[PDB]
Amino acid sequence: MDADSLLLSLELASGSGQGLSPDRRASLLTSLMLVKRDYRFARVLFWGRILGLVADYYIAQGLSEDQLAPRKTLYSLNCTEWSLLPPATEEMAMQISVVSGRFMGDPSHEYEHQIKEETRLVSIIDQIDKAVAIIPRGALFKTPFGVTHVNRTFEGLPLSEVRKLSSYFHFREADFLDSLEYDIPRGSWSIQMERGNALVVLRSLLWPGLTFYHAPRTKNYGYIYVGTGEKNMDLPFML
Amino acid sequence: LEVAIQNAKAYLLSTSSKSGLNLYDHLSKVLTKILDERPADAVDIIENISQDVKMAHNEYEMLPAYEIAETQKALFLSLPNVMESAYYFEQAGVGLGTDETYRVFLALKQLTDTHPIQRCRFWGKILGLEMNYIVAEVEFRDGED
Amino acid sequence: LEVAIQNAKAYLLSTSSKSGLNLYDHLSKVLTKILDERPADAVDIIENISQDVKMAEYEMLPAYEIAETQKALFL
Amino acid sequence: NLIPQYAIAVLRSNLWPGAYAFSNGKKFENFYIGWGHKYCVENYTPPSPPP
Amino acid sequence: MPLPQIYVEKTLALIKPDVVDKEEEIQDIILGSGFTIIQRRKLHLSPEHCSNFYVEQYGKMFFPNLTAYMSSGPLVAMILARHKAISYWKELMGPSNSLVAKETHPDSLRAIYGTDELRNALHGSNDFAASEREIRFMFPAVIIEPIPIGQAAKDYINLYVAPTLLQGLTELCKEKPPDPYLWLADWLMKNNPNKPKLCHF
Amino acid sequence: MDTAYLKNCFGTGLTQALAEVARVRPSDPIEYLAHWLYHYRSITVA
Amino acid sequence: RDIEVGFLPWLMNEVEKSMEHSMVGRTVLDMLIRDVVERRINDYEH
Amino acid sequence: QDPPIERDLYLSLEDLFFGCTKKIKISRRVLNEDRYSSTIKDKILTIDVRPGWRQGTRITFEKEGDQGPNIIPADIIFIVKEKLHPRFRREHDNLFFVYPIPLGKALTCCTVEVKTLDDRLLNIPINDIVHPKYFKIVPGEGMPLPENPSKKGDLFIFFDIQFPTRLTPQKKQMLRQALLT
Amino acid sequence: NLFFVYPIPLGKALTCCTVEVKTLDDRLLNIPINDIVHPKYFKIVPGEGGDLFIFFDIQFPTRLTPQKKQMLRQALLT
Repeated sequence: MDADSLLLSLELASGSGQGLSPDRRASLLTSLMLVKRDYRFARVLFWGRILGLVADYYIAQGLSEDQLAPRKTLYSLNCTEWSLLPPATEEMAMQISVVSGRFMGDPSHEYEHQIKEETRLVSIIDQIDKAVAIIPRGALFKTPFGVTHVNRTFEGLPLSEVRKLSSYFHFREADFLDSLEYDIPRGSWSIQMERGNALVVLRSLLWPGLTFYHAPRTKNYGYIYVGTGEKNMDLPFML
Repeated sequence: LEVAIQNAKAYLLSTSSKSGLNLYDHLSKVLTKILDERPADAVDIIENISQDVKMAHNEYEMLPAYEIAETQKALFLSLPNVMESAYYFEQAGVGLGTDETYRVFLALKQLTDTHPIQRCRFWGKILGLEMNYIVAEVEFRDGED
Repeated sequence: LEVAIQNAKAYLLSTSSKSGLNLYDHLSKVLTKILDERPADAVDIIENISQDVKMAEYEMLPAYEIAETQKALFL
Repeated sequence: NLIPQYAIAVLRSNLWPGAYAFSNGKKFENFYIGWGHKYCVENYTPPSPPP
Repeated sequence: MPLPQIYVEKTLALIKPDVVDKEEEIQDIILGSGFTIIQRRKLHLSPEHCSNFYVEQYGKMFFPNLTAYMSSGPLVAMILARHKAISYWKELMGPSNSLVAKETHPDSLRAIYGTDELRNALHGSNDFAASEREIRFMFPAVIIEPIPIGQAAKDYINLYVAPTLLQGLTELCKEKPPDPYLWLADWLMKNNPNKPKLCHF
Repeated sequence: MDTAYLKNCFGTGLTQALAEVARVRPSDPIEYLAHWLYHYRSITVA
Repeated sequence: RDIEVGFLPWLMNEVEKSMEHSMVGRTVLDMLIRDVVERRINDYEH
Repeated sequence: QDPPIERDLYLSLEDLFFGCTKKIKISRRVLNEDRYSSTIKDKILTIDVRPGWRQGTRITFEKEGDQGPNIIPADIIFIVKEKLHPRFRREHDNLFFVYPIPLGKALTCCTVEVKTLDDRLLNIPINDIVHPKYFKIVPGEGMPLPENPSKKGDLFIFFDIQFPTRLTPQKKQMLRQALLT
Repeated sequence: NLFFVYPIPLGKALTCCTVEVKTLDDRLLNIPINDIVHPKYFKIVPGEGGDLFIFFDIQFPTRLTPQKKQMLRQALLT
């Protein structure tokens, strides 16, 4: 989510209820203005929160002119000091699979299953971004220059094709992206609406904690993940 | 008529800040590729013709928002509880909401940390023509600055 | 040349049976929607205006239904 | 945490995600919002069939 | 020039580094008068870039203080289109030597936003060929009318490009590599008459 | 002959490259010619 | 020797024809602009 | 044939980052056809620096002047040396950043404020332990390749640990419990 | 000139203690450390070998605890 949705306090109104504080709302507004200042990102989004044991993780992501570029994600604990996370490889992705346990805090923490805490944070961030990141239909326009830009004449999603599920894409490399109907397993998205037809709520079930708001008549969209930091493989037992 | 013609052409020669191309030259290349090879369905191929045309020390400017983000960094680095008062503000349809009154409360915290103030409560706001006024009552301990 | 002007005008004036409109009136309506005072970044949206001019209640009634249920909360 | 003189202590259960309890401490309130599930450090092992 | 074509002339408006912080008010003046903004570039004029931009004046007149002045801050360059753009830009802009222009033309831009000769308020192109040279040097690949149709462009290629193209296509025939776009591009970036040889390490 | 080889090799691509060389006149037209040859490669291959 | 008689004058003739086509496309676009502006002036004021 | 001159010329790190045009004066030892002046008509030669060149690329002005009985002189105007930048010192497709640190602050979740050549304030944390022989990998930023301006290099952050010298023995007595245990 | 490198740990580095730089000739001695060691620093010991020189190599720990860390912060950053 952008800072504009941080102004409207739309995380609580999505209904997930883990939410954000005016502490962290003002802190993300000023500090993401700083993140847009120091690093020359086209757009800076508050990615979300990773639930901790001694300290709370606050994650934001920056994007270049190409909208499908590898993002330079950032982390902060006291919500002012943003620091650049390293990019993730597959070697660090299969490294953290032997560690099963809650996200603790204090990023120099070491796992005996050594394995650093920051590597776990970065690999978990790439896993969530590759799995359950969400872009609606017509939000991104594939330019013939080879880059992806924000479609600025994006009319919001009509009420007929909100519930298909074939009108939501992924915010990564692949109407030129892969839809939600091919997600494994099927039915792994909590399809919901708010009061009236004013906002569409999508909650990921492969990762419990991401919420996607979408106003069907305006250009308002974005994903925030506030939650456990774990991929539940218990999801086929739930459905 | 000629002034409006040149104004419309200057509208069409204006360069976008995203792609770096002009609309007049793009439509000229589209019409040139249309007049080169002519299919029967001229209207319906305007997608692919316009898409195929698109295949073929600049400083950065500081916002004023950069300057106010510089000034509001120090807010996040003997008062009364402003926050319950701000919750009671909103039931009357009154006040700054949450974010602007919390920046007010942080400026109050910086003022109380700067000066030896016994009681530093939010007096209120005075609306202005170009800039606002944020007013705080201050009671000094020793009576000095 | 003026003969090339007349030949290209006759080429643009040729209609299509699959749409019922020619390229000249389509580009004229596109330029009509362009020449109102839009900000000068219409290069990316010159396609989307062409789909907008080429294109030119029951799905909303659930909001009416929850608004029916919601009005008894304060009455 | 920025202004700690008027802070409220926010409890946060890790056994039940989304479970909280609150100070000032003169009075208190309890609130839960989540999926109604108990957190396990491992995956959900199914209950074994009877012998 | 003829009846079914039109001539939308262009000129360059330069915003000097003393007045770049006051850019919104003078932008209101130039937009309200009738001049249109084609594209605005915020460019830091290098001392080694100002001389190639000013071969017309600095190449024959000794004035290094203005060359140091253009590198003292940011420079905003814009393209203008208007009916009689050169004449109206000279009328609104006024003559130079802003100490005298504060007394002769008090409603001009240099009378308000200017201080002296070298610390000028603005800079504008005088002739159409000078405007074309200024626009072609500062700005990216934009098209400036007239398009030189007929024998004008053929002579330009035949005395600027096609000798090098003939020497490239002579060596491209013997031998014949597959996908000859690689060989032509490497020959043009290698055997460049206007660019020196490059040897990376 | 080599004339038929240069006929079948580039043709309209080199014609369009020299057309924008004659239309847009940079400081070095050779570098712009090679850059548009690379861009025409990237167009006709992808 | 062969290029000066063969591929190069044909390349210049094709470049001149392509610039003629680009010029005629630019002026029919300008004619469309003139028709649109004249129709808007005659219709919006009446 | 006379050997050509090899002038060592210094370019800054930000100039090699951005690729700015340079104006260089040359020698005036070429005889004209009029046999009255030794000044060449091309006083300054127009160049173009590509972003991210190597330390020592050879740029050759082949057949410059073309004067002499059997000598065709050439000018090697570029022996690419680099100025002593106060922050970064480069390597092949790489930049190492040497940044001073205190021993009580080196051991932390560190704050490395890296002001790059693009005037970007990079904030890179250190959460591994800090050896004297320790470096980190910050991919995606550096000087770009001479073949690819768009894709960048790598940053390595090196550390100079300054041990304190004025510890009174109470902190030594409890530093016996602060490192040994 | 004869010299050797001793890998002293960081725990015995910042604290005053005794180190054992045994010579290769006559089995002596337990010379204590007085000043705080630097990475680029040496002592001087009289003898013949051409005098003996000692270089100190610092070995850093790998794993630490948050309370261990905070009381190290009270040790070093104060």
